[PDB]
Amino acid sequence: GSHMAYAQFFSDVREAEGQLQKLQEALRRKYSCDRSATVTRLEDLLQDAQDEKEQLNEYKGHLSGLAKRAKAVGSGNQEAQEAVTRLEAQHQALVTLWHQLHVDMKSLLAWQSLRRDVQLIRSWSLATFRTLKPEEQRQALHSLELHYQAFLRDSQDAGGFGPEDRLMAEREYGSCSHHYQQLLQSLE
Repeated sequence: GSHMAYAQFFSDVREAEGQLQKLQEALRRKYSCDRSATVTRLEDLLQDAQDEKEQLNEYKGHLSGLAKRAKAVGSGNQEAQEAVTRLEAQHQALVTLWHQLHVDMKSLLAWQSLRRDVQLIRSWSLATFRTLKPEEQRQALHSLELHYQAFLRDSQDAGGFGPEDRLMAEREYGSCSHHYQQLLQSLE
């Protein structure tokens, strides 16, 4: 009887369907962040979130195994593949969610770090500026240029961040680059 094998195939699917639903709750729980998230936390959570993408990448190779089984059930294989299809769609949805939370965190990281760079340079005094070595000056600038570009990049798809927020970044960025230039012109 191919009925028991057929029914088992659906028990296995119903299992995979529920594991992915449980994984959806895990991500939203851990990786739902706001603008108060510290830098080191966002950096850790981002690292922590890779263990769950390792998971999502595994499912891909399992559903490919289920698709192989779906065809081989014989009696009622049409409705079976229809179930694997419904899984690959559930999986894709979950991959989509991951990337959204990943980018949402990557943007907050880039954002909070951009403020730090601004803080540093706008606090600089002409007196203070003579003290720093040229390598140290350029690198402080290298950070600003880097995280501004990162915020411009990672904030496109992210939530909470729109075109308005990227302007304020350009203003804060332009405000630094001008302050920095004043200090150089001041040296000599």
